[PDB]
Amino acid sequence: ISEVRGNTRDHRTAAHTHIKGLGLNSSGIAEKQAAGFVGQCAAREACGVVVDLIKAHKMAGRGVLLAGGPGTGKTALALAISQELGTKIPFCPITGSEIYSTEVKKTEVLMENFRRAIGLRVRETKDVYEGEVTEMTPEEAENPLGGYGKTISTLLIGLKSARGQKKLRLDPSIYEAIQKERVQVGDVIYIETNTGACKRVGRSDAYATEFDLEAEEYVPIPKGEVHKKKEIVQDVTLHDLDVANARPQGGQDIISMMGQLMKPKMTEITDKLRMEINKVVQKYINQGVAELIPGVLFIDEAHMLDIECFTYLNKALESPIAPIVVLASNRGIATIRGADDLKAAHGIPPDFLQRLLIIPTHPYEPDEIRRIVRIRAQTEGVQLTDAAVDRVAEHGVRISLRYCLQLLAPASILARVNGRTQVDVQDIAEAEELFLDARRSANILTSTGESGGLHGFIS
Amino acid sequence: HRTAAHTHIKGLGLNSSGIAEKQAAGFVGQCAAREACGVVVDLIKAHKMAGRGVLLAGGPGTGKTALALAISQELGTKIPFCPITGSEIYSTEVKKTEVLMENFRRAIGLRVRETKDVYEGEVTEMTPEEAENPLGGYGKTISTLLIGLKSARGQKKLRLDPSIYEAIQKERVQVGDVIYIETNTGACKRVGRSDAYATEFDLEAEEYVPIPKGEVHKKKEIVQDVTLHDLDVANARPQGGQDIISMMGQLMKPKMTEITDKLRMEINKVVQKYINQGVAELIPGVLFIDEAHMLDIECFTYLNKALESPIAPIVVLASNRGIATIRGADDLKAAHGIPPDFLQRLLIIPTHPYEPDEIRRIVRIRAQTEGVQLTDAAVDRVAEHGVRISLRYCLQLLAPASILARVNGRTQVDVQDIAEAEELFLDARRSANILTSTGESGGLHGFIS
Amino acid sequence: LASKQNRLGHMQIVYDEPEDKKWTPVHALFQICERENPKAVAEITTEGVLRDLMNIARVKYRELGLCRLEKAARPRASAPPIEVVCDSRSAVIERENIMFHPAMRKALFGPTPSEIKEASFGPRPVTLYPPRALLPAPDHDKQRFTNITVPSMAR
Amino acid sequence: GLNLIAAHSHIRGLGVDADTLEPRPSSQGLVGQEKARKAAAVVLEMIKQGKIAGRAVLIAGPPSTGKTAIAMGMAQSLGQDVPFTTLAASEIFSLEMSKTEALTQAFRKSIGVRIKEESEIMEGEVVEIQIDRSKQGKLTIKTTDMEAIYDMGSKMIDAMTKERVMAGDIISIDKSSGKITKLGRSYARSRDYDAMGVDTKFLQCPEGELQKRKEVVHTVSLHEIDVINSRTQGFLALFSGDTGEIRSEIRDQINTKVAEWKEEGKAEIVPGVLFIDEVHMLDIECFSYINRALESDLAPIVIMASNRGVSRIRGTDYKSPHGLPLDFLDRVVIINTHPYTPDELRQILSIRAQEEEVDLTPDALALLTKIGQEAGLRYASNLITTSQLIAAKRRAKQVGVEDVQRSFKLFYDPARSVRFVQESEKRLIGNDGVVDF
Amino acid sequence: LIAAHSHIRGLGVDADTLEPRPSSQGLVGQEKARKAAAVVLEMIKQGKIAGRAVLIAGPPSTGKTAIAMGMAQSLGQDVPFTTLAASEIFSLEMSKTEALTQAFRKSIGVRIKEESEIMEGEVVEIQIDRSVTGGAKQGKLTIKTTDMEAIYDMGSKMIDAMTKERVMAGDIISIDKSSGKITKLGRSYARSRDYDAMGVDTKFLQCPEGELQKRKEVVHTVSLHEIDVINSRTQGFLALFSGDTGEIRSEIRDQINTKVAEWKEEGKAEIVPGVLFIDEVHMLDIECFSYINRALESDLAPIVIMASNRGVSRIRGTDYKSPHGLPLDFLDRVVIINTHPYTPDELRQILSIRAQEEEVDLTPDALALLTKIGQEAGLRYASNLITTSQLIAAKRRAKQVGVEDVQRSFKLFYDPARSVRFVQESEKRLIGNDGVVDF
Ligand SMILES: Nc1ncnc2c1ncn2[C@@H]1O[C@H](COP(=O)(O)OP(=O)(O)O)[C@@H](O)[C@H]1O
Ligand SMILES: Nc1ncnc2c1ncn2[C@@H]1O[C@H](COP(=O)(O)OP(=O)(O)O)[C@@H](O)[C@H]1O
Ligand SMILES: Nc1ncnc2c1ncn2[C@@H]1O[C@H](COP(=O)(O)OP(=O)(O)O)[C@@H](O)[C@H]1O
Ligand SMILES: Nc1ncnc2c1ncn2[C@@H]1O[C@H](COP(=O)(O)OP(=O)(O)O)[C@@H](O)[C@H]1O
Repeated sequence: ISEVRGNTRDHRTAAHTHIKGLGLNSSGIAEKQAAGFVGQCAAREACGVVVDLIKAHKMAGRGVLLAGGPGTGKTALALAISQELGTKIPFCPITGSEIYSTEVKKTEVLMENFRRAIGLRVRETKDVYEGEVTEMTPEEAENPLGGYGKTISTLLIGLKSARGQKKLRLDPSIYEAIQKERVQVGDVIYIETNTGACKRVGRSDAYATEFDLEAEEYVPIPKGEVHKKKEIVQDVTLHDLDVANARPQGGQDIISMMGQLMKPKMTEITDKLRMEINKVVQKYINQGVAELIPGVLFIDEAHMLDIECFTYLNKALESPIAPIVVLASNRGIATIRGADDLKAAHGIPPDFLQRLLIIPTHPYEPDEIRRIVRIRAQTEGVQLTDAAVDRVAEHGVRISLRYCLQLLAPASILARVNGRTQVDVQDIAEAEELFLDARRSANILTSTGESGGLHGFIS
Repeated sequence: HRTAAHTHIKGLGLNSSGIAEKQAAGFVGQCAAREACGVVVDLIKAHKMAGRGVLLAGGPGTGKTALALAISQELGTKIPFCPITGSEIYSTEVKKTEVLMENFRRAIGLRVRETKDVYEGEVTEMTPEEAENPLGGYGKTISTLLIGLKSARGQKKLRLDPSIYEAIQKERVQVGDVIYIETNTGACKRVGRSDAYATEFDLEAEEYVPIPKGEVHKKKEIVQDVTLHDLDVANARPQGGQDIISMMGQLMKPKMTEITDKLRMEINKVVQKYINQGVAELIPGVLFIDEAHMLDIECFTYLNKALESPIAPIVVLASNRGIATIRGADDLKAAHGIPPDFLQRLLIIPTHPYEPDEIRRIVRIRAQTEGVQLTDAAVDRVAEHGVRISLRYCLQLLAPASILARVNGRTQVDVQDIAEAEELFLDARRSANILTSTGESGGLHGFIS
Repeated sequence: LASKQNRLGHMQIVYDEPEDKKWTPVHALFQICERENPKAVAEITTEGVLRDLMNIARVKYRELGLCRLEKAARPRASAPPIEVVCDSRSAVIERENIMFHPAMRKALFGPTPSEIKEASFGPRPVTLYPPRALLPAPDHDKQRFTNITVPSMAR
Repeated sequence: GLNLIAAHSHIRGLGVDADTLEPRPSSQGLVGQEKARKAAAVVLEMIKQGKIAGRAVLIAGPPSTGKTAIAMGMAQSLGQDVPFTTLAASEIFSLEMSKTEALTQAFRKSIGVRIKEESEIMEGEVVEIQIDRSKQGKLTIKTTDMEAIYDMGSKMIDAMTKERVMAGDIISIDKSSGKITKLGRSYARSRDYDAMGVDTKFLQCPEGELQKRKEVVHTVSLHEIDVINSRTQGFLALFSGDTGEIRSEIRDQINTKVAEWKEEGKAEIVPGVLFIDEVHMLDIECFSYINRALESDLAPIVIMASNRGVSRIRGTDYKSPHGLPLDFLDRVVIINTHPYTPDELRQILSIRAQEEEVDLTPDALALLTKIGQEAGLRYASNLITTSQLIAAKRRAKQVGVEDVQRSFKLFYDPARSVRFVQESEKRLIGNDGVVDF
Repeated sequence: LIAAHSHIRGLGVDADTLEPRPSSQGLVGQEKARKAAAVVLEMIKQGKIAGRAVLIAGPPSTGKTAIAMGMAQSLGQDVPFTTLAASEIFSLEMSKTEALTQAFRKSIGVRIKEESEIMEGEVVEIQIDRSVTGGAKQGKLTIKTTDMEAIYDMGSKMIDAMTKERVMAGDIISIDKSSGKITKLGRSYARSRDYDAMGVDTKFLQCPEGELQKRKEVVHTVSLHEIDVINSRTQGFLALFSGDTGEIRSEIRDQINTKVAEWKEEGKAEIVPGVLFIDEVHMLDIECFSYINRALESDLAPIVIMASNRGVSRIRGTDYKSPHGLPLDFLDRVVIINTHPYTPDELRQILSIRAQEEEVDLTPDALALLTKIGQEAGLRYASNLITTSQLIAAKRRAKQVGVEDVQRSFKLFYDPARSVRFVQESEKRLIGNDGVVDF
């Protein structure tokens, strides 16, 4: 049905597209201009130690702070850690202004994000009979029961997959499936092994024209095996276990068929449930079935959490099953949001700050901004001459780092509109007056915007 | 068998002429408060009360709530007594005036005779008889039954509505189950398989009971103790009967709602109809609001109209505050936190501090109440701590000093055990002194200021 | 919803091949959360090591004996809902069509045994408007949906 | 016909040259704001390219200068292909969902998923239901041109039974799913019955071939996919509004499957434009989330407007330029605007005249230009309607100097209302006391 | 795994004299507070005295939560121990006072004892009668041990459990008659060679001997909060897990208290009083203290142990200061135990315990440098340096950690004493309460 378009399968350029990893040695010493970064040596070495702590499974409730001013690379190090760990270890990048809800208390969304940050890998088996039914032929028993009519000892089913067919003898108590589910000749089913009750998936596609109008889903033949003995790795976060134990998904009554029919409400979870789930996960680890994998809860903008949240974070980090908490703060002496009394460093209370491995982040040298400009330019594909690179680096040193990385898109647009392929000095000198920074905007705002009048701003 | 903070109090200890005799029935001294509390108790037990204000002033640690437990043990079991606090009424479902009125109608009781009409039988033949059901979507509908109940003396063969059949059907009554159809609501609780079908080879773990003796149509009277708030909740969220509002209303989660003025007047007229039939007896009670200064001005506004009612229990307020600021509006200061308009309703009872011998008597009573025997020098030491530090600090130095006595093989508590427990366990004043002295500067070994 | 057989869970059981490129029907394309669900894969596994996590609340609720325990509290008063005393015939008909409303009662308790007989002796399979009894199972075995208790041979 | 002449009605697109990006002055309604319109044209040309994800473009300037006019010009000059979202900032402060989620849904609305397919539907009017009680049956359907007889086997006879299809209905069958959708009855059977029911609506007969197949281009948003997968019958929630804090795991599964559809060639992702009007109403608890949601691959090119000068930030107590925190202004780019010369004011009033089909004498236009220079645009544009109406009361075709002076005499501009307030302070309730004469 | 309180294995005092040992069971280096907590533990294990208040005051990073976990490990899994933090109470679902009332009533265990009836033996035949398209079920189960041969009947729930378990002929099952669970223990025959979808060959067990109907006396411990939730709602059970309990009225609690007293007198139940630990109580406002002071007035109140950090702080929801942030009408009721900052000869052995717990081997020069760092930055920086130096020594392939690894970790990760200076140096590229510049 759906028509496939044969176009180019490209991707989009975000602000952290060029980051591809930390770019370390085999000894941990960082190396400049590698895998996207430029400079920032000690922070990348410390983040490599953090990555090693996460992959070594010795972290059990640590905490890492990322200090440093705005526009210096904290979120860049966070995405570098998330791409260095891979995909099979969880990573939940919430912000500080995402714990404030209107259905639950704000010291609960934190705990649900902890449970989102922890993964659980389960290795199991799957034994199913599979495919389209060809025959449903019974077999009369050797000794019929007196007082009844038919007496059937073994029910035969011919299952035909897309590779090979097979006759199957079954216990006769598959009949209660077949009458209740209405399985006929030409309907793909699967028969499990632990119980053995077949459930119809649908009418096959080969019988999609015996009738004309009587239509349902016409699923194809299962293009695979007829006897799957396939093993499955399965990743479930503990948040998913908390939700599936708290609010059950599929029930058979009226009120649970109104619960999934009405809106799902976040509800607070009692601590006995979490204690029980931890006590049973730590038992299935000791049996040697499930692996616990801790992840990263990168709480960006950690100065938006007020003082009522760090108190809950102390309890939550003292739990025996907890991920790492990579905070990200870019404030100096700040007033904590909850208690408007104490002016503390970073917006973090002094009691909570002792738990944190504080990693600094330094400003950039005036000969590294141009290397970041070269990497960002060859990331987007926008090519440009060297004098243009020097002018963008001049704007980068004198104004901002995030502003010299945003004079590349309008310069490229004006370049390929003017009739060229590469960006020269003229296109950036023209695009620097169509897109003012914050500094010249505040200069126009104060100088020209004298006071509130007719042709004036509203202070 | 747990010694709480208030265990030795067994009453006010009053004479026949209403004169408080000191050191009697738990209290020590405190004459002018216990005589006034005896007057309040006999004001409760005379039923000429439709809202009177009794304030219990006095500083903390002087026994304001000891008088309240004395009143609650002097009234008796069959008189309602609702103790709350000032922080309990700030709810999240309803406005706090609703919680005030729910406590006011918790504090009024009613003693009602009822005549239940049970049909207590053993089910013999259960056969439905459906009626006509034309094309209307839902299909057939059972409309009539023929359940035969079989008691010990005289069976009966009765016919049922659809709703009482659904009451049966949501109980899973087979043939043989003894039941008891309650023909007031319509409810019918299965009791068990009758012993005529008894078999030790069983698996359902059923409860086998014999055939109920007597007539199958019994009729029995009981006495019930119901407050008016129970009637308010009963008529507000219905959970009786066999219709749909009263069945889908007990599967939902229960929520406190705002029982309005009209229901609170109609239930008053229904209760007056009960009293005029010579069945029910009204017994008003006490609302003890401890820590009344936590109530804000939006509550003292509503207590005026709540006490102007023709039926309203007596209020006993406790407030350990001096000149303080009312919680609601922060620009008028008053005594006790009570606003200066609401304070005129109150019959204010003072409470005075103690003496260095009354502390000795309270320490002796508390020691012989908990079960800790000790010597007189130790009693003098604890009374010295009671004079210097606090009253309810020196009472709490008896529970470690017993345990420490049992460390050293002793039975009675001597001077050494209290001299050690005064060093292990500290009060608030010396802890604040250590706090101010040691916590000089914030840093590594400092305190978060 | 009570008479709709779910099938998009089962697609994850059958159509589970890397060659099969995660086939979904186009008329059910946007129901993504209906399609990839770990519960459906969980209910198939040989060892129930995930089925013993998905409903551990019921197992802990049963193993604490919170069903067999005698019900300690009960409400002190009960009542029928308030009705309207309006003296027309239409008011009585509207009461017996709203406060009772036999469609919901039929949908809740189940089918008439006459309807069971005409649906189970017919020549062809036919559906039922309450396809099963939609009353929820009560979560307290000794005292279900009432308040009427009795002394306990225990005491 | 639910379309009346508002303030933003003459702006039919941005009105710049599409080749060399030269803002000619009087084109497509907009007049003489050449540098800001050039910058908006550069922004629009990097929107339609759709590669560069998650910029932020602030439009500062004084009031009554054209900040929402340029936004509506960018909205008109995209078409129905690329989405656009007009969200004023006070919409976010809700009481059912928090600020973070109600601002995430603003980003989830402005990214479309585009998918092209073939719809195998069958219209038709039922003529005769023929059921063979032997299972089989025959359905006779007609249109204005054709008539056919199709076989039926077992179960859609039961679907007809559950739908209660009589002879004369207009049924429609989606043969890729197989479910009968009764559209109503025909006008050829309105003569039959006399007292109709409630549910019956009459329709014309279907026209043309029975089997209609057509290639249709569906375009949904990511917010549609998020809300449909929220609960079971949750598709009506996006019309109703009965949704709340959607979990992050659902949005994660949905972004993974949209990436998978882009890999398999089923879907094409079309990034759009989020327009946050009057961004100074957001508090710091919202900018701390905007600074992170502009980082993902699935983020629209946000265009925001602002009025205020050095003002306080709501939620905190420190002044800042444009009412925005400086860690957010290090991230955005700013296009300043400028007030208007009288030569532009005259032709803007001429365009507002020809939009409202009101004829003006040149002396009235010069007087109205002087009034607009002395009071502003929003008062001068509100005098064209009043002068037309006063001319309609005295039955004159062309408005004149007399009608504009009458409209200036009756209604007050905001420049004189302040002198009216400060002239009589003893009667207006200032903060404490009223005299009441 | 290895959390921050996994080395602690109790409180570490004597049983006859309760003298504080200077080095015993993890909690090493403090004597006064551990002896006082031993006295509190002994009067909790007595269970008689109800409604006290213990306030573990002292500077941060001095082992207050360590003493709390030492009492938690010393009571075992018998007595309830609620680890409540003070910020959890501020809900939006329920009121602020009712969350405290639930937090008190979660810490009073009720220990009841009931008789169940368990079966045992080999299933000989199953007989299930089923209707067509909805209807009841009938069941006959023939089971045989080595002695008895019984033919039991079944109801609907037993068949719904049998078909869920797939109990075939020749299984060793054990049915609890009261609760109604089925646990297959194994088989006595082998797997048949006639059917395909049979299953997995289970453990080979023989036929059990003895009797069929055996009795068992099990012990079930529920908190009072679970009794409140199961007796407050008609059908809405399981809301004691998913936290959906809105409000429990006082008519329910005043009946459940009386019934628990009656169960106490009848010998049915036994009340085990417990511990409510409140971590960092200084976050609670005065509206909480005006209820906490009066909930400690009844026979069903737990012995509250709670921590604090603050000096003269202002109480939240008010306008004035007080020691520890607690009001002086509430500080009369409490009893304050002080803790002292540590000495370096104690920090040495604490870091030695923390190093031996995380399986890290050291050199004495590195331990001396580590103690020198821990003198100036507390334990909370030193333990992180231990783990970090372990992994840096693992990166450069060294057996034991050294001075160079500790210096590397000290160079990379700042202690807060240097991050404060890092804030105070560059104040122009950090957002204070004002603007910021960019180079
Ligand atoms: N070391 C680096 N190498 C390359 N680009 C960098 C580096 N550090 C920062 N950037 C760029 O600077 C931009 C802004 O940095 P950002 O991560 O926003 O700072 P912060 O983490 O303080 O918010 C990002 O787009 C990132 O691409
Ligand atoms: N007259 C008294 N006799 C014995 N004990 C008393 C007396 N007055 C006060 N107390 C003791 O004081 C303690 C606290 O009294 P309480 O009423 O709680 O003080 P407050 O009035 O501040 O509430 C109680 O444990 C009680 O034993
Ligand atoms: N260049 C222009 N040409 C024509 N009309 C304009 C122009 N600029 C603004 N306008 C008109 O002026 C009015 C005010 O613009 P608007 O953006 O609403 O001001 P503000 O930014 O104060 O909200 C709009 O109704 C618009 O129709
Ligand atoms: N006396 C001690 N014995 C063992 N470990 C201790 C001791 N004192 C502190 N610690 C360790 O130091 C850390 C801080 O103790 P903790 O009680 O969390 O401090 P705080 O009371 O400030 O929260 C804990 O992880 C604990 O392992």
